[PDB]
Amino acid sequence: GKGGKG
Amino acid sequence: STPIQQLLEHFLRQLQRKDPHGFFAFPVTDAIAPGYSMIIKHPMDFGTMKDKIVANEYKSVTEFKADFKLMCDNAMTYNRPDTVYYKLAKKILHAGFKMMS
Amino acid sequence: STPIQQLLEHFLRQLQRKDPHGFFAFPVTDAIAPGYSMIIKHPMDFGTMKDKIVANEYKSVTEFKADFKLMCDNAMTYNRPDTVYYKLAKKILHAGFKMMS
Repeated sequence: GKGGKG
Repeated sequence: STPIQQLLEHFLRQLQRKDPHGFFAFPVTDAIAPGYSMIIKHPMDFGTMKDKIVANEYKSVTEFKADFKLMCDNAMTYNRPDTVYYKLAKKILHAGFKMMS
Repeated sequence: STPIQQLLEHFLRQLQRKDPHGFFAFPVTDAIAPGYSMIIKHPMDFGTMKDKIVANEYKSVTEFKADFKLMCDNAMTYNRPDTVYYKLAKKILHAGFKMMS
């Protein structure tokens, strides 16, 4: 749902 | 329950109504937002604002507005501009300040 | 296996060595990268490039170079500037191009 990768 | 408290609680209830999914209700965690705590130095959310009302930590509308602005600026900093999150934060930042004026 | 094939396979092995975590080895999925497919319209990665070498789909080093660039640009577009991914994509884009000159 939220943010980018990691 | 001071007069400033019932003023700020009304403002808080009206601002929360503008976030019907509750994206701003609680602290963001790094688990739902990779790298959040290293990018955002001072997290804020509506649940934290409510607590600070009750702790008598706001002495003025200006201090309350400053935390609202920090919550919106954090969202516009962390989230990319095409996201649901970024768009909502911009939308409510400006409407919220207009409502409190 | 043609001569352009052993040339591009050499360049590919040398570019892959610059990505020791394999961040660029395989297609990115929306599950590891929310919203990816709606933001990046033409995905590329080293596994795809290797396949395209083998399908003889590259007739020139320039076409190969274009897909490399597209891979790096996608990463710089999706990922925020502070991330491992963005920094690595910038670093390898410019060094890879220097190398293939």
